[PDB]
Amino acid sequence: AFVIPKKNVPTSKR
Amino acid sequence: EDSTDFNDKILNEPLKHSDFFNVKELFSVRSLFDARVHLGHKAGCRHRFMEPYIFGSRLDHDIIDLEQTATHLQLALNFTAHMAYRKGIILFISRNRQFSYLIENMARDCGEYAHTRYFRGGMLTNARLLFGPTVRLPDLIIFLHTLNNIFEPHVAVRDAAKMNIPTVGIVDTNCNPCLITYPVPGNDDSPLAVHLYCRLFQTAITRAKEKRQQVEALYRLQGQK
Amino acid sequence: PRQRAIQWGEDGRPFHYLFYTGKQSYYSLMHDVYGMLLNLEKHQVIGSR
Amino acid sequence: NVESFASMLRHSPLTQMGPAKDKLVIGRIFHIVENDLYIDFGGKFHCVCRRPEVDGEKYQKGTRVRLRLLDLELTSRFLGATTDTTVLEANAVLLGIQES
Amino acid sequence: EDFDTRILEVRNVFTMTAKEGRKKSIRVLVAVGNGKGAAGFSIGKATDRMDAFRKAKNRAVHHLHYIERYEDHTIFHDISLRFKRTHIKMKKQPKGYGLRCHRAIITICRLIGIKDMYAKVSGSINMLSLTQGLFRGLSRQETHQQLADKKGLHVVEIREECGPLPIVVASPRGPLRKDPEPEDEVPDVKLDWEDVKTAQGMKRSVWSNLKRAAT
Amino acid sequence: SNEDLPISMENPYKEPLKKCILCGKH
Amino acid sequence: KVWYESPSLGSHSTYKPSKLEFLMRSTSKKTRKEDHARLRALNG
Amino acid sequence: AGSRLETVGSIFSRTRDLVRAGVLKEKPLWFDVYDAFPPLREPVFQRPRVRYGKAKAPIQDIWYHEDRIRAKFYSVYGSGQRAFDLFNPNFKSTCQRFVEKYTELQKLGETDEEKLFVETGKALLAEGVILRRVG
Ligand code: FES
Ligand SMILES: [Mg+2]
Repeated sequence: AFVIPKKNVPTSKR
Repeated sequence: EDSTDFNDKILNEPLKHSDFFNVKELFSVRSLFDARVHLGHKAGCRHRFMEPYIFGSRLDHDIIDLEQTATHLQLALNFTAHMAYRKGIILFISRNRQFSYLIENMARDCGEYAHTRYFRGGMLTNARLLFGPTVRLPDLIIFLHTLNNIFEPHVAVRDAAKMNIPTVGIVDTNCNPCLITYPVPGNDDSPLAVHLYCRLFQTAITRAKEKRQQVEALYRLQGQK
Repeated sequence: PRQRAIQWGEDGRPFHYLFYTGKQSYYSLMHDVYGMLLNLEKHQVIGSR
Repeated sequence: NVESFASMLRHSPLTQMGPAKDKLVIGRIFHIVENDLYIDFGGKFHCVCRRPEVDGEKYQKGTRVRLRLLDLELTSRFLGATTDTTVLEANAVLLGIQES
Repeated sequence: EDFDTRILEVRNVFTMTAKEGRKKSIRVLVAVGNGKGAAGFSIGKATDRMDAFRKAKNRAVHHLHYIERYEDHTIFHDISLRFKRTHIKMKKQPKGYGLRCHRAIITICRLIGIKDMYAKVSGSINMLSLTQGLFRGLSRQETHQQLADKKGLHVVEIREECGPLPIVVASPRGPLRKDPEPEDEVPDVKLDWEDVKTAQGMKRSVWSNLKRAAT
Repeated sequence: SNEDLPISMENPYKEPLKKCILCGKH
Repeated sequence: KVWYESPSLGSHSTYKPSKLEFLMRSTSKKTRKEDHARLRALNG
Repeated sequence: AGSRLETVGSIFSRTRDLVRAGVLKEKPLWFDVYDAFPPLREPVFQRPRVRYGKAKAPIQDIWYHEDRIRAKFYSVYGSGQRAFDLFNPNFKSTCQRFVEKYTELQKLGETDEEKLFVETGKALLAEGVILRRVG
């Protein structure tokens, strides 16, 4: 297994 | 300890009987014949995968073999009743606007769901976005018409298979039954045919829900004492 | 802002029979109006906008 | 002694009629749109006939009429097509009203 | 967590645009698998290479094939197919043979769970054609139970290491036929000249059967 | 087997082919 | 078919040239490749 | 985790296989019903192909012996001015009444066709039926 950066912050949503 | 007996007496018991809901008493080859279910489209409209289910051509008009329809209809109603018994979500889909009102009422009356309107891209394959991450999709989709208004397969037939949803569908001689789980060769145009289908499915679904309540109630009364 | 209520219960079954249209309130209204037009057939400006 | 489908088909009026071209049939008006009468006559598809100019008001929902059939289903294959295009309606000529 | 992801191709695609001229996007091909027969692949497209990785790997998990494996180590029979212009010929092999296949096939086979196989890729060597051509052929392989059910006969495996002992691998679930399978004196099967040339010692290649690291 | 099954034969309701006004005339 | 294109997916659609159809139309919609054909041929 | 490859097998095979591999933690609600009462044909995608050369559909034209009598009756006497009532499942047209009489007289041993047709018209006229010859 390896690491990809996390896509986004969930709070940045309506 | 008590769950295994529940699932065994209620969920597994109906699956041990060939006709647990007695759906064969709902129709006969004569009742289907009087509703004009055997009438298919002209030979020029025939789909090649519907040839197995065609009795012949009467003056360039294809005739559906009602002996096969009766066996396919028995399977489709039996499956539909079992899914209603298990409290599955049944969705009726049809784009034929002559019967939109009739179908929507049949769904509400049986306690199920109807989608007779324009089918928007991704209702099933993108449901979590459209409805929400916790949305529950249908466990059974019943097509009273498998074609859209431009005479192509309803998009939900392909998308139902993608989402691993079993499909029941009335398939006329110009329709494609390849992806329909339980196809029922029959006339989808005549008002008498469509009305018959709605009575049979409505009755099969309503009977299974009452059977589920009877068994549960009996299973509880006996449990206390 | 007014918030739409839950459209299903704990068992996941939608409350409205037109849920899967995505426009259940709009199509429920069209369904009610279309039904009234039928019943009439079976039976048979300045200040408003 | 259960009647078979082959027996129902042989003795059905629609089978006994033979070809539909130039056959007189009795239809029933079930839907009306302005002056367009939608008439079922026992076939797969209904026909749509314009309200006659004479005695137009006698044609109402449920009124039984006499038709001269032309085609049970209007279909045609157009160039570059693998199948037939159908309009999903029969072709018939409205003659008048049937009375007793 | 049970699934592993492997990259198969990362390409820079250049799009000519009406106002912005040549723009650079990324097309990624990735394969996923749990090592127990379930594997799939998906294309990912995005302006950034790491967003394409997310799209491809997340989409592939929803398009998983199930691949049947003989004794959980190899394929059930030799598979030879063409997808577009890419030819793939795969041979069933015994334990210890390892994966002697195109490096991309080696990557995919570890995700599926195949340990021993020979494969040769001919014609166009297009990664996408190879990936979906490989998955199409591995998903349409008939198991021994299906062969027994289809023909209503026993499937008997003869291994030279076990001598003449007949090992029944599959028996029909339905009735068992009483009429022997017709013995055509000569089969009308099409043969591969490469396979025949090898068995006759007429195949000469400095690159075949070379010593390589364990795969 | 069954008497009511369809029977194979040539179309009895087939209409004659069209003919030009001069068909059959020298 | 001929060099003249007839591959339209909705070839079975019922052509409806009426004044009411124009009002009940998506504003985004633009005339398709073979949509002019029916107009060119209906005018003829 | 699932499979949206609707053209690879069927919903049953794809679901059954992923359940075995442990990809699907629970079986769907319909799986047990499908297993007990499967359809006659497993729903597998197929691409309809066009027939070429000497390949023809197996559908056969539906004909009956009496159809020969109907073709002659319509030719000789035309369609009856009486209107078909296809709603009544027991409707009998003038042609069907003619066909039944023609069948009865054939069973009485008569075998000629031109003679068996002229005697039938007389019988109906005796019964009061209107038979106006077209020409
Ligand atoms: S049709 Fe012209 S010669 Fe017969
Ligand atoms: Mg139809």
